[PDB]
This record gives sequence, C-alpha cells and structure tokens, in this order.
Amino acid sequence: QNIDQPTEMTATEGAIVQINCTYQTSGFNGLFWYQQHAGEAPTFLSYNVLDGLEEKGRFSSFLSRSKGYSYLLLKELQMKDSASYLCAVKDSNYQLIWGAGTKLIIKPDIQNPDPAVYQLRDSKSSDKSVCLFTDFDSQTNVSQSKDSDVYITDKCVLDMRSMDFKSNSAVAWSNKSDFACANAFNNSIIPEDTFFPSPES
Amino acid sequence: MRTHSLRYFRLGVSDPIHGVPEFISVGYVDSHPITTYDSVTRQKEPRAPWMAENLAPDHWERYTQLLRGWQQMFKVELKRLQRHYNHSGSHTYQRMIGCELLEDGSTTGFLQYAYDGQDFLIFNKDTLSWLAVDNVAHTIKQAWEANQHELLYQKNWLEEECIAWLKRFLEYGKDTLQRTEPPLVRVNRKTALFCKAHGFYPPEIYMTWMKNGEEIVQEIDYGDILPSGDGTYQAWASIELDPQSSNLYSCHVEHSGVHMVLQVP
Amino acid sequence: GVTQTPKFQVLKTGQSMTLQCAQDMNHNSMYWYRQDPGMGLRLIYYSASEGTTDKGEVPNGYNVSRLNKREFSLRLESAAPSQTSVYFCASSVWTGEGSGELFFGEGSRLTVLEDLKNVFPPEVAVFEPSEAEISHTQKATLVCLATGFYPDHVELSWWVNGKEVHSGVCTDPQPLKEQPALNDSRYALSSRLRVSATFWQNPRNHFRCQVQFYGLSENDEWTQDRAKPVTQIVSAEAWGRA
Amino acid sequence: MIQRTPKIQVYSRHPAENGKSNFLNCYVSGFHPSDIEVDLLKNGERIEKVEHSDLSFSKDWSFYLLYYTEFTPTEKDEYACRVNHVTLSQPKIVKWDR
Ligand SMILES: O=C(O)CCNC(=O)c1cc(=O)[nH]c(=O)[nH]1
Repeated sequence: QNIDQPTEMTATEGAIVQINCTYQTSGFNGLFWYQQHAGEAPTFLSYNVLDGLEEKGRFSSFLSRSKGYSYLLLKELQMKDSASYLCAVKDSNYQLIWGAGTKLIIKPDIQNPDPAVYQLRDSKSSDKSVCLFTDFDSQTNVSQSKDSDVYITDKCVLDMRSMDFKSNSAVAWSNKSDFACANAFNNSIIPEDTFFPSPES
Repeated sequence: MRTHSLRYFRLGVSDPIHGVPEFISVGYVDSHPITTYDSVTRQKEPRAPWMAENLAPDHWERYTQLLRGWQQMFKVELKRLQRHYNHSGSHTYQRMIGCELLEDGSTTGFLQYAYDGQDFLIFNKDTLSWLAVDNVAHTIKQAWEANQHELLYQKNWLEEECIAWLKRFLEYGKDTLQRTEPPLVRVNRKTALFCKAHGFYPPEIYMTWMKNGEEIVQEIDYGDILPSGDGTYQAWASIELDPQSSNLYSCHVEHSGVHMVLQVP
Repeated sequence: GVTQTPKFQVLKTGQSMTLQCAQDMNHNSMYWYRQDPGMGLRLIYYSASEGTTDKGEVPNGYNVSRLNKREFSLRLESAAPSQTSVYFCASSVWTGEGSGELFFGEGSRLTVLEDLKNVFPPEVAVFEPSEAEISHTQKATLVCLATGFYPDHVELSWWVNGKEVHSGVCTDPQPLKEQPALNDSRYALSSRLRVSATFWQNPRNHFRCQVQFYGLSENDEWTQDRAKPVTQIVSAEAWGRA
Repeated sequence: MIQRTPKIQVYSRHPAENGKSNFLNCYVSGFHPSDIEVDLLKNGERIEKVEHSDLSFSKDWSFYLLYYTEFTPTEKDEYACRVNHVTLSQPKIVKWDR
C-alpha cells in the first residue's frame, strides 16, 4: 500500500497551487487532507470519498476513485498558507495510510524591492561580525556558505503588520578577521542593484 | 453468475438474561453464515471453511478490534433510543447492511435499523437520506443527516467496498456458492396433491400447480424452502382436489434455469 | 482539545520516559503516532475505548496505558537512538466511524543520545541596527543569534518593553548545522526584529531576545568539566538609541 | 411492542423409510425476540444428542434456528419438537407427521 505526494512545492503569493496525492491501497473508505504548520499540530482540512470537487473557502479538494488520486486546491495564496499538507487514505480495514506530506513554500510579492547588505553593530558581548542581506525580491535565492567559519542562514519573510509591509532577509556572520559584509554573500547570485553602504573609517 | 449478496447483521439487547450476549454480529453470503462475533467471546470468527481457509489471522485480528468498537457504539445508540422511547425493560436494536450483485451485473445496496424487531431507520443511498418511522427515529435522522461525510462514506461502502468484498468471497467459496444440485421432485396425495422437491442447491426454487394449463395462485398452499441439514434444501406446494370433477393437474418446478413438469395422471 | 507533554525531552540510551496526553472532548479513541523526516505518520498504539489498547504499525519499543477516558500515556521503557522523533497524540470520536477525523496534540520532540556529552545550551547575542539601514529605509532591523546549541530544542522570543512581540519578527524555520557534515553538529538559529526608525530612536525603548533551551534535569548524570547543560533561559538585550 | 411467535416445522432430511438412517429436523423461525428453547422428543422423551445451528438473522428482523438429530425411524417411534418462547404460555409441541 502506497501514498505519494510531492516533497515540496513553491508558488507566489496571490496565485493558485494544486497539491496532488495518488494512492494504491487495498480498498478505499475515504481520503483526508490535513494542514500542518511547522512545529504545530496537524489540523483536519477535508474528507472526500465520492468522486468530484468539494469547496471550503479558499481550499477545494477533488477526488477520482478510478484514477486513485486527489488534489487539494489553494486559491489566492497567502503567506499563512505556508505549511506542510498531509494526505491520508483509509483502506478496507479502516487503517489510515499517511503520505509523507508536501511542504508548500510561498514567495511574498515584494512590491518595492530595495536589495542591500548592511553591517549590523557589533555586540560588546560577542566576537561575531553580522551582515544582513535584506529587501530583495523573492526571485533571489541565498546560497549556503562555502567557508566553514562563515555562517549564512536562509532567507526569512518578515511582516510588519502595522505598516502592511513584507521583506525577505538572510543573515551572515563570522568571527574571522577577513570577514566583511561586502563579500559575505559572494556565493549567492544577488541583484545587480544591491546596495552596499560604505564601511566606516 | 446467479444473483448473490453479502450482508452483516448486528443485534443488541438492552437488559439480557444471564446467558445471553448483549451484542451479536453475523455476516452472510447468500444464505451461508460466513463470520460471527459476540460480546461473550469478543472475537470475530469464520463460520465457513472457505473464509478461514483464505483470510489470514491478521484479518480476523483487525476485524475483531473493529467489532469491539462497533459493539460499544451499538450500546450507546440503544441506550439513547430507549431513553427517548421512555421504555423500561429489555429492548432490542438491530442493524443490517449489505449489497447484491445481480445476474445482469447491476448492483443494489442497503442499510437499515430496527428497534424491537420493527423497522426504525432506512437509508436511501440515492437521495442520501434516512427514512424515519416515528419521532424517535426522526431525531436520529436529523443528527445523522447533519454528518454528511458519514452518509457519503456509507454510500461508497455500499456501492464499491461491499461489492468488492462480495466478489472476493464469491471466489473463495466458489465450489459451494456457484454449484448446482437439481431438485428431486415427486407428487403424492394426502384429498390434496403435494408436489415435493428435495436435494436442491441453491435454495431459490419456484414450485406451482397448474390446472388444465392455467395457474390459480389462490388455490395453492406454498410450503417454505427449508434446510435439510446437509447443505441442500426441500420445499413443497399443494392443491386440493375437486371431488366432483376431475382435472388435469401438473406440478411445475423451476430451478437454476431448468424447468420441470410432473403431469398427474 | 488534546494536551500532551512534555514539549521537548533529551534522553540517554537506556533511559525510560513517559509522554502524557489528555483530551477534554469526550472522545472515546486516542492514538500515539511518530513523525519522522521523509515518511508518513506511523501509528504506534491506539485505544479504541476507555479500558482497551491495541498495537499499531510500529509498537516495538513502546507501551501505553489508557488511564481514564481522558488520558492515554506513551512510555518508552528503554530509549534507543532510533526513537528520536516527534511524537503526536491524537483522538477521534470513535475509531470505527468511517469519515471521522483526528484531532492532534501539539507534539513531543524526543532526542535519544548515546551520551549527554554533546548537549550544549545556546549562546545568545543581540546586534543593533545598521545606521545605513536606518537612513536608507527609515526602518531598523535587530538581529538575534543563538549559536552552538544541541540538540535542536529551543524556543526564541523577542520582548519589547517587557512584552513579547511577534509583529515584525522572523525567526529561521530551520536551524543551521554549524558543521553540516557531522551527525552531532551543534546548531545556530537567527532571528530578526524590524521596527520603524522612530521606534528604534526612542532611548527608553528596550529590546530583549530570549531563548528557552530544553536540556538536562537534576537526575541526569553529568561528568564533563564544563557546566551541566540544564534546561535554562539564555538572553541578550539592547536599548534604543537616540 | 410486537413479539412474534415461532413457526415450528418438523421433517426428515431425506424421505423417510423405516429402517434406513436419517436426520430429524426442527426448523424454528420467524420469532422475535431471540431467546428460545428447543427440544426434540422421542415418545415424549427428550433426545440427549441434539445439535443445532447458531442463531440466524432474517432481513425482516426475526430469527431462525435448525435443530436436528440422527435417527432411524420405525413404525412405533413417535417424534416431536418442543419449543418455548416468551410468546407462548406453555411449551408448544409439534409432532413429526409422515
Ligand atoms: O458497516 C459499515 O460501516 C462497514 C461494513 N461493516 C462491516 O465490515 C461489518 C462486519 C461485521 O462483521 N459486522 C458488521 O455489522 N459490519
């Protein structure tokens, strides 16, 4: 018995995504979708057991028993839709067979990109120097460090709710003496127009 | 294939005598018991050799666990019914679910409940609704119909799962279920003519009397189809002789696509 | 709903542990799953009704007890590295309802280790905003770095003027392995808090990053020279700058 | 509340011929509720080695049962089936008619 769904999907804020689930099971007593935010409980989304499409707000779920497949359709994607989506099928013995889940990554719609690499202020309690790559469009990907003494985290989407403003950023740090924000992200393809403020005297 | 059916019954008894189980569930393919479970043994067991022969212990273990839970659910439902009927004493709750695969390949499916041996709720899988016989059933109908997914689960089980199980058991039991043993038929007189048939399988049989080539169903006493204990069946039909006028009577027997006539001289 | 504990637990190979789970939904059926990367949930044990249990797909190494209708505990008699996982308790009205969905607890992250020698709390530092960011964008991003911890059992929060905040925060969803090749690599985690330049420029605005670390307890044996890595909060602060 | 009294039919497995071994059947059917007592009688005396099927279920919600024993019929031996049910004031006895 086998349930299959893609490992990961990436789509843009405001668009549509279809998450597929195919199953080969011994008998069929229905298909479930659950949503699971990272670090949180899975919560029930939908149940299908006859053929066709069922809608529930922005989410629809479709089933074809003869093809052995279902999809979960998410319209007008929001950042809060970022989560894994788990498919599960009840077989002839009423056993739930779980798929491995599809992680859905949503790219924010960055309206006024202003890519820049800034040097944060040193902490008197730390030997680290810290660089922030921020405000780039979501097409940019941040690559891992190629120097074992330089640490670079992946891009993160932050939301300033009061200003209705979203921004991407990634952080790089090192205690190496030769470390400079000007070169911290040299292993990534960064925007041509990225702003590198002059370092102090 | 002739027509065949699969069905599961449940029986719950609210205040049983010391010996009696409070819950019993039996499955059948056609007239053949195939599975049993009750609240004394708390185990689901085969009632036909070709079920035990073809389902491994893992299957009986899993269904034993399912039946332990269905038993508790059945008690909870009965307790609710009797409280709402404002009935004291011992009362029964019954369920029957199953399907038929007809000779032409069409299918039927059914699900219904009884209280004290009388219809209580009847599922209509085409309109996805429950028929209620009284206002206690009507309250249940409203609660059950508010759970639309469970109605859909039941329709899929009746229409797809049940038919797949039935086809699987029909293959397991092929040498029993798909065989034909023709009837032995004789006419005697006790003044009535008795047309008597025995030795036949499957139990479906049609016996009637014709009087000068016309059938008078009002004049015919039809015996039941009865098990003989060896896996075959017996049956009879009778008509009373007119002592003033002779007539040309003939017994007619139809069984498994063969017709038989016994003209009485 | 469904309440399970503990949220995090580090264990030594051979140690015993009990996870607790309660539900206040008058459900009959309760379940214990494990969730592991690259595979679907796997059922360990369940309890169709008050006063019955039954095995699942992967019961070897585990036991359960249905204490009352509300509670269903999972015990690991002899913890093993392979039992490192996230455990989820769930419940449902009736196991035997066809269409019945599951209600899940929050999850319990267990890490089982051969020895507690590689357990480390995080060091936590806060970095004040770049002045170039402030003049270019009229916004100011603080960064919090929590580095060198193991296992990945941390919760990072920001506090502004004594209240926890979530608006304007982004914390890495996944920790960075500091030495990606090693199986026992210590972890790093970054978080950002972005506020307006005006808010950062108020000298009485106060900023703190706190990291709750889940580590060793009193009964855990400790023999290393460094400090015993107990469960603890590590934090760092910054004040606004006029 | 409707209770249904059992129908009681007594018959041999094969057409009876004195001296040839056979089976005596008592088929008890259409009754509700399910508790019932069934005895086969030889000359008014209960037979000891009596077998019976498990309680069976009809789609009309009534129950049925088959009791039987191996026997060799003779001219002098008179056989009967004795049934008690909540619908019956006293045991009902049905003789084998052949
Ligand atoms: O009813 C349903 O929702 C599903 C089908 N039921 C069964 O598989 C079943 C087995 C049995 O032994 N007895 C009984 O009543 N039912």
